[PDB]
Amino acid sequence: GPNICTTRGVSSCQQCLAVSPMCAWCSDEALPLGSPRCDLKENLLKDNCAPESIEFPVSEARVLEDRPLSDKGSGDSSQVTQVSPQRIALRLRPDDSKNFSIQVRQVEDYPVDIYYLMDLSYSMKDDLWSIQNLGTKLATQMRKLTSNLRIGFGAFVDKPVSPYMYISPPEALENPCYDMKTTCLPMFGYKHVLTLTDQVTRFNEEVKKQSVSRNRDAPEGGFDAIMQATVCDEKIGWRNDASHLLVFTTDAKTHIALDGRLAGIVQPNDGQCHVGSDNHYSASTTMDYPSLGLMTEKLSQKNINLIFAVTENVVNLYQNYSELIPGTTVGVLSMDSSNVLQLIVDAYGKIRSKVELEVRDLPEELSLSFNATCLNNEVIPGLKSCMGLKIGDTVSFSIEAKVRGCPQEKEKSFTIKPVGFKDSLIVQVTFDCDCACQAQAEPNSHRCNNGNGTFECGVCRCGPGWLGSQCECSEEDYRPS
Amino acid sequence: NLDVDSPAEYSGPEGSYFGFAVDFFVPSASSRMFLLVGAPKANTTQPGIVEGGQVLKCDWSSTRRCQPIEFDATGNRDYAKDDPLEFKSHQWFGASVRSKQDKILACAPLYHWRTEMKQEREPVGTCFLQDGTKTVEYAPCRSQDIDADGQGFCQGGFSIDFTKADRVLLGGPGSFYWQGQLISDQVAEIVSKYDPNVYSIKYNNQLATRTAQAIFDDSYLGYSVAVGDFNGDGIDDFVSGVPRAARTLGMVYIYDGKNMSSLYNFTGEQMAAYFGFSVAATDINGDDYADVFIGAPLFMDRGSDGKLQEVGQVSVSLQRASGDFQTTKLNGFEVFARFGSAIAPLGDLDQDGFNDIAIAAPYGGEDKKGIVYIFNGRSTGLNAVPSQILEGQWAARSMPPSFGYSMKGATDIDKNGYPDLIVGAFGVDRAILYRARPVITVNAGLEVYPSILNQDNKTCSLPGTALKVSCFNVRFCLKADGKGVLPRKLNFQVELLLDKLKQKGAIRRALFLYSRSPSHSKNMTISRGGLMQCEELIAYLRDESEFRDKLTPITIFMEYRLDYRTAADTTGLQPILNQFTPANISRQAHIL
Repeated sequence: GPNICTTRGVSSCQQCLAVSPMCAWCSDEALPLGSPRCDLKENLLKDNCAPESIEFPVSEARVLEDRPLSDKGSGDSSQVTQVSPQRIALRLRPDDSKNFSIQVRQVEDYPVDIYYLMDLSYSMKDDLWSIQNLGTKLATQMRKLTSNLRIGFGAFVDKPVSPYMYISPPEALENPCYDMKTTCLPMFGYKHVLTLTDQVTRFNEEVKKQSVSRNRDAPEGGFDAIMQATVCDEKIGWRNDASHLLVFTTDAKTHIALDGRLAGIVQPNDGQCHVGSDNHYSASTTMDYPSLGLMTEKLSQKNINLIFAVTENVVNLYQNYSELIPGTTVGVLSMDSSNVLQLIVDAYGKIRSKVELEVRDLPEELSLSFNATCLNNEVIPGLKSCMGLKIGDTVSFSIEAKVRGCPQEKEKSFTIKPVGFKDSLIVQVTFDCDCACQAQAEPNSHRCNNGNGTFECGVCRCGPGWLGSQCECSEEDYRPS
Repeated sequence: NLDVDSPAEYSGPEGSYFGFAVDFFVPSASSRMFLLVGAPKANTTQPGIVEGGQVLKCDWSSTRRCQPIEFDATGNRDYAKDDPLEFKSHQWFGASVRSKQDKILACAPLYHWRTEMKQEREPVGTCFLQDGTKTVEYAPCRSQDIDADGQGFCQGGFSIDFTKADRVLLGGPGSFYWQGQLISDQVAEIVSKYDPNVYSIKYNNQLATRTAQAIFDDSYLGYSVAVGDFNGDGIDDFVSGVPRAARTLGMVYIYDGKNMSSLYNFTGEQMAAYFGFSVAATDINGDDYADVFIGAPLFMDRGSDGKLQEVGQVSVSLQRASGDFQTTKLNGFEVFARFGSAIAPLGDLDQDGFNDIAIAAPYGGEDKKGIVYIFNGRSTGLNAVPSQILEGQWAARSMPPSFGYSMKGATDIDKNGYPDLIVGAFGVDRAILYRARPVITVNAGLEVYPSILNQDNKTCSLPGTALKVSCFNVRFCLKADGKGVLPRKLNFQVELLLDKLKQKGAIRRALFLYSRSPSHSKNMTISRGGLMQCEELIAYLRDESEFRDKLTPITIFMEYRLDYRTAADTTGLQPILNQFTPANISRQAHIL
């Protein structure tokens, strides 16, 4: 028949299978000379070909870990499961495609980690006063949602260098508030204070002994603190199995990368942890501010949800910044931080009201398409996200993996993961672009004439110079007429 | 496509940021030409000054030795008994270097001074101007408007440039609560009014931007500067980048060069992209109108998937007679490479008739050692496909090499007629000079006397026997030319073979007469600019008993190769063939 596989003279199985996914190959020598060895699967059975001889590999997806979704987050940490199936293996042919489904559930009562990162410029003295007992109030409110709350604290002002820092008289270095006849701490870049702990009373104990500082310019060095609180896992104390909330409170504009050049800092931010045993960000005066791209990368790697709790005068600015950083939300902070608790509680609700998927280590030969079955049994095509959810909701995505060619490496596993969650689905892709019969072909086979060609999968494959179906002659010396 | 890759490397003291700022020095008093390299952190011999920085003058010929040029040799001045008037330590002298003819301008953006009214440390910034045997200090921002709200934190000299009319342009991004400021003074006034005993000098013909409303604070006007005429009056106008303006969207201001009146504004598209980090004004498409280039090193692009990634972007705006601008954008090629960090007009690199521009990605490339992209101008604008890639060679000691962080071109140091390029690698304290190779344009001719070969024609005689065989003549010609310094005559190796399309090891139809071969090789010497030099060879077809194929037409293929080794000049710089001209030519002939 005029099938696609018959449109060209494929050399052997190695090429017959690569023509199209429904092409098939017959290896029997009894195959009549008038029947092409490459054709549709059913055709080879209409002709004389042993079913066991027909190779015709097919694509499949196998589930390897298929633990059920958990009900509530409390209990054994190793048992809580939010994504199923956890591992699947894909075998597929060149330019082939397969479909598999992934279910995502936001389990209730999940452990939560809150790191409170606070701006301590002079305008935040009243804010610091108002939150002196936020630990107990925060513990009381979060009790309705999670039973394993942990909280921590940290502070930032700006890079302690000119022109940001006061250096004019000698005494201003020790008390930058001298000219207004009052005392305050010397400026500091970033300062880790309290490691994430479930002793909420320690949050009250530690925040009462903090003091504000004073810088010259309006923009703050917050992004340095955001970077450091992310990549310093050991000191901050992030739990691998928990929801990570990074609360960032400020009432002023923010410095951005390449601003440090004015201060003589030209070294790009490396994204490493530089918080020493004194809990101060040592590289503050040496490394430039991080860029939004690096911050986003590090947040994604560590599964951190960043919340901007900023005052009215900068809410629009931080909303625009959040547009560029997936997994972040903005809230309006009062001029004295009196509403920070409700802001945090609302932000936590919004964060777990949305499911978004991300992929890592995807081979360049593969492409993915997503169909989202958000909420009830209705599908929104072409979306890898679903919104309007509530804690406990279960969402299902349907994914199609598409090939491009046939890579030399036959295993290029990759990962599919919801944003902000540790649980992930690992795809063990195996490119099946090969023929098993090739390994047992006779080299320099006398099956062909004079050993001129290898007997590849039931058909001659001539060596250099030789031609012909039986590899009879070294030259043609042949006329169709 | 013509920069050489056997360059000259200059090394400075370790940790000096040698190569942070680079420029050429072309004094009119002598034929010698030198490089200028800034080392803002270099320790100096100034009494009691630590890491004051210095500028080094490196010669190209001879041993290629770098030596400092003494702008200043004194410590901090005293306002009164043991109370310093200045703080030169860590002043970053040489962070910006610009020269024009025999004038050298270098600035120290981080120079702090103790105001005359109070004991203070305000980074006003200072510059030094050397015009031959005489040196004068120039600190426009060291005025009596001393405060953060005035221009005490001006950091004057953060960026600088020279206009055609011997007028300086200086930008201080810290004036007026970091709104920024542009200050322009005539070089004549700067020199003639200098007085070492006056600390706040007033220049009569100064042009400076004034303070604005508080909404504009922290805009950093003057972060980068450039000059070019944008209203058609012969006077260079001022172009400055404002990376933090418009809620950090970035902005670029153009000010009239005669009265500092505003002309145009450019605005960025993405927040925090630092649109305006670098700016350049050069004519890229053969018009009298200069074109504006703006860099956005941190611009985040959206890949095939919806995920954003930081690649950088450069905005190209072609000036039009009506005052409008036609804008197109180039995106970076690698993530976190900061494409667009530095932009350096190259002049007409290959003498194509259109100026060329270089764009740097100091953190891209393998091992993140830095990459520089060369783009060629066209009548329709800039060619969006880079014609060459320059890669950093030195690995990091303790800091990214930053190869390409600073660049400068548009000057022909070896007088071969093609402008060269200097690239800074302050991360490893090195600067490298790339020389432009002469470009040779070649036109190749190839034809066969009979278009169609009839086999019954037997005019030619088989040499060495009485046989008569059908024959034909193939004539090939070679003409070469190129601007700049080139040898008068060039050697080309011409390779001829026929029946090329069917050369699968099978039978060959045609054959050369005298050599009895299907191929021919001739070493041909051609003189630049001469008429088409030609040679002719006689080839014939084999008898009918040899081959059957009467369908596939006979094909003639020609390939020529330039002998670069001989054509190299006395300094070892080899020419190069034009990129677009094909390296081969072929013609078809039928058999009947």
